Amino acid sequence: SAADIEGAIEDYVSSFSADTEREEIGTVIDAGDGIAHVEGLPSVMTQELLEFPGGVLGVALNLDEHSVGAVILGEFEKIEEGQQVKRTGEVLSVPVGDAFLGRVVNPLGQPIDGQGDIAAETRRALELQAPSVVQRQSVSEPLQTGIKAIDAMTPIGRGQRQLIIGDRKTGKTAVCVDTILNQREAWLTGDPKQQVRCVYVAIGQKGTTIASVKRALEEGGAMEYTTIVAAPASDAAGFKWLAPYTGSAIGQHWMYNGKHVLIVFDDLSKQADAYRAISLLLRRPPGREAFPGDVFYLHSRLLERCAKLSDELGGGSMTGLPIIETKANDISAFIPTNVISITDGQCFLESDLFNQGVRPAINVGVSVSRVGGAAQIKAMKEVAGSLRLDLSQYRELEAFAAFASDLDAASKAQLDRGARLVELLKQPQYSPLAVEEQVVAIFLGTQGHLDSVPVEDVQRFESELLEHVKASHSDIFDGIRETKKLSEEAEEKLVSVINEFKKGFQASDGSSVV
Amino acid sequence: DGQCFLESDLFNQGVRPAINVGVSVSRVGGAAQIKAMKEVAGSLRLDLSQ
Amino acid sequence: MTQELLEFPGGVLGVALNLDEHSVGAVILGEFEKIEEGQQVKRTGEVLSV
Amino acid sequence: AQGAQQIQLMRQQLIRQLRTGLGAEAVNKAAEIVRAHVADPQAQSATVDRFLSELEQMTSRLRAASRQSLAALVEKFDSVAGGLDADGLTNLADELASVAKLLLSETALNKHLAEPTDDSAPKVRLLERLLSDKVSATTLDLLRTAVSNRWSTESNLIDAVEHTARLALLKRAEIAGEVDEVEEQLFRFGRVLDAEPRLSALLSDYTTPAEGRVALLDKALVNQTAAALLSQTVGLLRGERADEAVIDLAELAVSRRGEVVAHVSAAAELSDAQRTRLTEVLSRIYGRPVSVQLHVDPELLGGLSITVGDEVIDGSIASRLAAAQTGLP
Amino acid sequence: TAGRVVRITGPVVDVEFPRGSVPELFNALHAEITFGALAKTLTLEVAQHLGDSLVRCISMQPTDGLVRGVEVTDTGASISVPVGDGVKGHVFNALGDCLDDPGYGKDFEHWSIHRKPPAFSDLEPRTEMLETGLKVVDLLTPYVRGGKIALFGGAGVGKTVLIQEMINRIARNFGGTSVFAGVGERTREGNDLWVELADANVLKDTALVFGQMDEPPGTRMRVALSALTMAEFFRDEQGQDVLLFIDNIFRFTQAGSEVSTLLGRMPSAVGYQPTLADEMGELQERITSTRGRSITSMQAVYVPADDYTDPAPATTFAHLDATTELSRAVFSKGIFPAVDPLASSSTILDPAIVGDEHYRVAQEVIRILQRYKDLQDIIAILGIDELSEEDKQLVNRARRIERFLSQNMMAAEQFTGQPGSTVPLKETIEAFDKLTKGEFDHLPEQAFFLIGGLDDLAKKAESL
Amino acid sequence: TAGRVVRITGPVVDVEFPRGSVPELFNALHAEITFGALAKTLTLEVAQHLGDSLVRCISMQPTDGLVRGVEVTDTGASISVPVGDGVKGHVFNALGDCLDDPGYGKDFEHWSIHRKPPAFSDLEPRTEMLETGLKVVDLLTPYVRGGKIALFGGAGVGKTVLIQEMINRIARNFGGTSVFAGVGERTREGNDLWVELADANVLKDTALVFGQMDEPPGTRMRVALSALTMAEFFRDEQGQDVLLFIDNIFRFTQAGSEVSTLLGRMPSAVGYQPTLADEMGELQERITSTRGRSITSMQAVYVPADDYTDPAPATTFAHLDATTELSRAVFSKGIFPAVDPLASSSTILDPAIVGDEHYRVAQEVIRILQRYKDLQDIIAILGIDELSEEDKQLVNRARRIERFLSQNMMAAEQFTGQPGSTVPLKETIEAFDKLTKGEFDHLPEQAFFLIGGLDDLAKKAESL
Amino acid sequence: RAQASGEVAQTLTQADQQLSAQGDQVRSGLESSVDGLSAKLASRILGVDV
Ligand SMILES: Nc1ncnc2c1ncn2[C@@H]1O[C@H](COP(=O)(O)OP(=O)(O)OP(=O)(O)O)[C@@H](O)[C@H]1O
Ligand SMILES: [Mg+2]
Repeated sequence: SAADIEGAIEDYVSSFSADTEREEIGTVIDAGDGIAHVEGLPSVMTQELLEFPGGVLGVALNLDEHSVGAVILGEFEKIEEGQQVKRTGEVLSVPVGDAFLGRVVNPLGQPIDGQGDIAAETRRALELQAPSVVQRQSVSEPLQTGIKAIDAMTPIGRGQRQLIIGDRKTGKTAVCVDTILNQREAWLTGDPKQQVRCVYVAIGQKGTTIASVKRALEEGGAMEYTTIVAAPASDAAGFKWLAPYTGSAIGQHWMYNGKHVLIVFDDLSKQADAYRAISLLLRRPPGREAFPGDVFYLHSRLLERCAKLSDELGGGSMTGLPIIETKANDISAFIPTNVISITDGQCFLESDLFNQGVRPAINVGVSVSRVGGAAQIKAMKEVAGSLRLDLSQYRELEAFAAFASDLDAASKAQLDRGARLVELLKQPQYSPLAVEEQVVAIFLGTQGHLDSVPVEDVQRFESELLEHVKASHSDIFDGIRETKKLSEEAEEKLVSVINEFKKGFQASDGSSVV
Repeated sequence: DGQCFLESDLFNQGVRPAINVGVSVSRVGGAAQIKAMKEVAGSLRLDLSQ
Repeated sequence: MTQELLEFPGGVLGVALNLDEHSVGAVILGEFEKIEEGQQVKRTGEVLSV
Repeated sequence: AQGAQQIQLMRQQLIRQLRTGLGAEAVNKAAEIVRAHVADPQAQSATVDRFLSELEQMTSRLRAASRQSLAALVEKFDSVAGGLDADGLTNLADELASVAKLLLSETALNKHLAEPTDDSAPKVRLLERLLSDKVSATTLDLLRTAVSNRWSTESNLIDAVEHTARLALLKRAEIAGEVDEVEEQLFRFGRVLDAEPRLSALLSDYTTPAEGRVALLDKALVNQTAAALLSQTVGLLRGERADEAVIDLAELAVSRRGEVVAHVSAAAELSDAQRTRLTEVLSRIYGRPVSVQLHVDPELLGGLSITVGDEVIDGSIASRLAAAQTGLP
Repeated sequence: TAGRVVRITGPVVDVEFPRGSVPELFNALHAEITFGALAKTLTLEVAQHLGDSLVRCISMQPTDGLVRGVEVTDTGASISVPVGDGVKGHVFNALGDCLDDPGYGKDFEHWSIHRKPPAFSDLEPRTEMLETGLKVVDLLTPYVRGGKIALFGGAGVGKTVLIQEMINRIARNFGGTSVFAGVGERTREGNDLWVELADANVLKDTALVFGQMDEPPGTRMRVALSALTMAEFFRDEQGQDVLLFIDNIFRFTQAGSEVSTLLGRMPSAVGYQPTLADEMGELQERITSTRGRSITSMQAVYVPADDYTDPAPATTFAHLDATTELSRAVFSKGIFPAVDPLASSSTILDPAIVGDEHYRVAQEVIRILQRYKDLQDIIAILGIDELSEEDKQLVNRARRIERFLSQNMMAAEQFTGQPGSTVPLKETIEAFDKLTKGEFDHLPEQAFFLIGGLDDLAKKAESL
Repeated sequence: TAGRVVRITGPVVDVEFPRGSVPELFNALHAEITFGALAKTLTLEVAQHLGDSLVRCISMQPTDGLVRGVEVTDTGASISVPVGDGVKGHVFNALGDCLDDPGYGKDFEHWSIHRKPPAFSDLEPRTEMLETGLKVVDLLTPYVRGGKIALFGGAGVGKTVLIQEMINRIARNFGGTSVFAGVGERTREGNDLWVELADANVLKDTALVFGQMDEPPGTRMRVALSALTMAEFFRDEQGQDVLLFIDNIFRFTQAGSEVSTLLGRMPSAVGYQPTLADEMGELQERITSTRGRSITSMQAVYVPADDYTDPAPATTFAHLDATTELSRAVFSKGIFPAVDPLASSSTILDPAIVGDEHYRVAQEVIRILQRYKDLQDIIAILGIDELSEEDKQLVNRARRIERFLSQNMMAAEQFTGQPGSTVPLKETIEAFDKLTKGEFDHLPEQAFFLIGGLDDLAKKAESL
Repeated sequence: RAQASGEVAQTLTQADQQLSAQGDQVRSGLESSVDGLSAKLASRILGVDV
């Protein structure tokens, strides 16, 4: 250990050299609440990283006739009037590379997990332009979330932008963490075409919450391929403002190299809440809900960097899963209204469904994916196309639950079916299903094998069936996986094994089945 | 330290002084009463709110 | 005069609302697109009238 | 496996903070070694020579309208000065300062006088009535242009009159052949009043009566040009810091000559050869004649530092120590 | 001679100019961004004169990397789009620069997007009806030649297919042209549209202008005027009838409000710009018929909070003359083009403009479909047998009516292979008059799906 | 050398300093007031640098009597308060001066109020449950030992009695050290707490810092940090486990909102400072617990206008692991402690931690009460007999669950006369498991109201 | 899981002891290395031989 300890310092000494190069200077005139006004710096450029002598950084977000308004990224206390401010020749830029996999980094690509320094592969500006209409491709291949309620009713294709919009403590973080955990079965196969990479941008989380998510990912092995960009609430407004662009840069580097990426913004509401602070402090003119005018351009220029690239650009993709925290379920507020119009789809989580026992609590019928069936494998299209119709018929008939005996038989059957499909879409956290398994799960429902199982047992029946089929009849899952289609022969054998199992299954009332 | 919320809809329907027993409260409570009233009225507000 | 009708070189008319100590804030009638800095503005001598 | 990676990363953190503390001790011992080396005058001479040779190898506040009007007013002052004389310039500066005081006090007059118009003739007449008997006619001829032109704010008219009086006094200094002495004394007083924050802050008396500040200057602080300039400036200071005002006086003096002032920092005063070499090198770098205001200080031991305009070229034991100390792993 | 940037606050940029060179407002100015990673020729649109030779401008592209004092050159004219027959088949940004082939179109004649609407004396004094030939459109919601049609679409309800259909309609029946103003377009669905229209081979008859969400609100605002200026060239000079699609107009209002806030103007009511109605009119009052040729428009219109009283949708609905609404509840039946006959409406369906027979037939169709839309509750909860003989005698006609509103249309020609039918107006009226009176009860429902008129109804029924 | 006051406006003061002597941000400045009974040394905290060597400061003490031009001396350091074992058993103000015994703390080690929160490397997620003995808390919103607990609630809904009861339950048996921050809290309840802790002798292990609402915004802001720095000393420098109570944390932000407009910050939404989230995070992140040394935070959060959408509560929600959530609706029904069981939440309530036996019952209770709130609108107008037999049975169970969640708290003796009760966790789970499955539908609805457990439930049912 | 957790805790304690001993031993030599590193850095910081 001593040898390398001494050798590193020896090489550092050897590589040291003069900083004689002339540079421009400014001086702080005002400082307060995270903003510093710097006079001078005539050649400064917008978004340029300024450096203050205590080792502090600024963004130079506002230029006036005689002053530069710089948001301070950290340790604001150390700034004072009269401090010599130097300008770097560089716009906001962050390192990128595969070394970030498994690391927690601040919005400047510096490690905050307390592990070693990250081996930077390249550096990218935080504000490069998005892939244009001509560079992109149709979103034709799925981003399996492992959530039955999503992959079957509001599917996500890699290259899509799907909003997890909901109240607090309604399962948003849970859903996106399950999305990240599900990708391991793809990662373990070293095929970059299957292999998804992930970036969990934590904006305004408390440190222990980011640590809980990190522990939930480690418990699932996701840290082999997941990065966290952490702007904890402890850190300045600027860090909360730049965390999503740092994550987007880390993901864009992988995307343009031809990898597939999954970006979770948690939460963009606090991204907007931080840009509002920065803007109001800079005395920019306010608008609705006190946000600045460009608060849409804030999020669009972020989410629109998610794309699926053409074959000419390696075919990569970056899949955005932005989360937003609505207040009293007002999806009509400003920032929700913006992101609902920027994103391709919306997985509306609602607290009532959450308390009614419907978890992951996606309010189907209101949730949508404008991409549609293109984000599904043929087997899932075939099996789940009827699911939305059946659940809408149930959403109508549910008012007649009190009168199930008077209801007409043809729709009595639909009510009994809908209740079991609802139970079928229930799913516990951190237990994402592979597509091969949830194809069969939805097949149990839409093809009517659950119709004789008592409602209260559905969740267990499925959980037992998939455990039997997974262990004893793997050829079914192998077929669905390797051919992406539920062939007729595998359907018939699946029905045969479903009835094989259903004779042994026992329900709460001890009754038999079929 | 407490509220005597006089509802107009109680005042009109004959309940005068019109204290809305449910929202009204005195957080010092029994310490602001003589022992006799603490005996006889120890839980009157909760009984009337229920 | 206040509420005087001022003519701007593009044939445009405006109403002199806010007579400041040294300036005259006017509401432009018609194509304000044709109005710009440095343009000579002159009096019609007529209060806002048709 | 989590435990295995955990122990490996604990080892890595151990060696990392080992390297960090070792580098810190190394840079601190190097700091002590170089701070001992810097004691010799020959070593300082070598450092300044190395930096100078390396370098050898290598109105604004005002807006557009006021900017143009001030340029034109100076263009007419050029014509006035072409016929002026020292004795006349002495009175010109004082009368311009007097009218500056008038406009600074009778604000109601000033707001009308600064009115932006092309047909400024009435304003001129307002001046002609008010001043024609109070001050000499040449001052009126120049204030005619000062008033006729356009100003972005009522403050810039006073600013332009003060600037014109300052230019007239500086022109008296230049014709008398004191161009160098006046600049030297202006920088002397600049550094003095920047180092004496009690009397200098007391000089920014625009809340107090000005004649007190004038008499304070006369008592405390010399070529009559610099004294007149300082007294005029403190009389027309208008809330600006006295030190930053006198340094702006010196900047304007050297820029009127055509040069620009480059502030220099070093451990000790170098010989004339170093001064001339540095001036020629800076002129080569920035393409202008230059003057060096050497603000020597021991804290910035070693090397040589220069700042001109809003740019720096800095070499010193302290700055390079900061560079070495911040690079540790 | 040229100006200098002196202040930058996001998309807003202040440019100082010499005394005599100040540009008139709504002029386009060019500026440099030289930092390599972000190098650009930044475009600025003059919004205000701040006084003292200083102009407040709103940037068309991200200002990141701008420098104070950088040179700004006045072009002497507003944002100007290339116009001609050459813009058909290509996709443009709001500034008139081609995406598919950079530098294309720069040789064409350029028209300033800021131009006044037709003079009062040039307008048409009466509302002519657009014989597009779609049964449901022609009967229930007759479009207006020179009017505007709200298009309440959705996910997977055939909006893009109806767009392709109307493009083919105008391009083949009227010999016209189409311009697609994508205001605030999602880049993904914009590329989807590009490749779908290229596959349908209708792109050759369409000019697309995409103000992408990537961009500051300046271009998301001005792109509607860009496309409308291409349409105004096709109307005024080449004498064609045009169909201007706008998706989405509410995002034009939104971008206008964002620009208003950026420039520092006090917000109005709910938070829109004070000039809301003035610029919405500047856009809408310009889509009209002149000298026998017209620009019709289909405007996809968001409605925030589903509140039809919010200033933005209220101001939008003050102009547009018809409302087509697509429903999943109808698409899922196989009833293409899926226009909901009951939610949809038109201001021309009055016996003064359309003939009295047309009005009567449409009102009877609406009555029957209203009865059926009320009875579907019984149909689902109690079954058809719960209905009386007269209610079943009605439902039997209603099913076939709603089927007959479907049409084999030129957009389906891409997939079914069968050619798209154009149904004359008189034949549509004389078909639904007989169908409502029950003259075709004996035919099965399958006979009415996706059939182009009454003679085609017979051709299908007699062979089935 | 020293400075001088230039401008005074409310509690905010502006102070000019020589060029090089300007104090750093958050330094403590001292200035004398020399009038009569108001004569005092005045502490100001440097909030901003305004340029021209001016600095804007917030007065920790009322500015009445302050004079322009008076001398101001910088401490050279921030506000510092005593830390050590000796501060236990004593009462302090935000400035660190003892209210009980003036001059007591002036020989202690003094720690700056301001310090950075621990690094993300020092943080681990806590999962140990804290048993309080309150049915609603232990079942539906269980607390975390070492976590950040909170008691949200509008005005008057009982936050103070609940927080004092949690003190009586935790700090009594807790073996470590306790700190109580009174932030903008009533002085009367602070004295009731002081004398109650003195009577229970818990005071020997409790350090109290009071910045009551009679105090100006500066001290209402910095009192939370002054208590938190004592908590952080007990955490970091001694390792002895800590409890940190805070009533009311909202006031910390509120005080800032009072000074923001004087500090020249433009106001945001409904009227908070723009720094809201930054200040609240800089405070809350410090309250966290590093590995191997715990702080069990218990902070009551005021909810303006009962609107849980107000930016302050909405931002506070993020920093908490368990959120008991009081509401005026539950309070009006006499269901004191008035916890809304559906709003309240906890991160620990997972079967992996609390056990399936607990999770099942909690989720069943939440499901029943959610269905009850969904059905109340029907019940109020249509009636109970109009429901299904199953919905009606669920309603009769929900009405009883509501009232069994109520509990006779010890601190609520003065509210109820009767003594308080502690219900073990096992008995809570058993009781609510019986309730949800109907094993008590035969008891009168009133028997569950304000009763501590199953034995007391039986005794009260047999008393009716 | 509990058995492996015990193994991990044992690994952590072994790390603590091993790294304490290694830190002392390596700092013993680092004290010497520091003199030469500082001597060379004195030349690099000065930009000339010292
Ligand atoms: N699919 C699920 N099944 C069962 N429980 C769930 C599920 N999803 C979430 N939960 C429960 O909800 C809580 C977590 O909610 P979550 O953290 O997703 O909310 P959130 O959107 O992150 O809110 P915030 O971001 O404000 O913390 C936990 O108690 C967890 O057990
Ligand atoms: Mg979350």
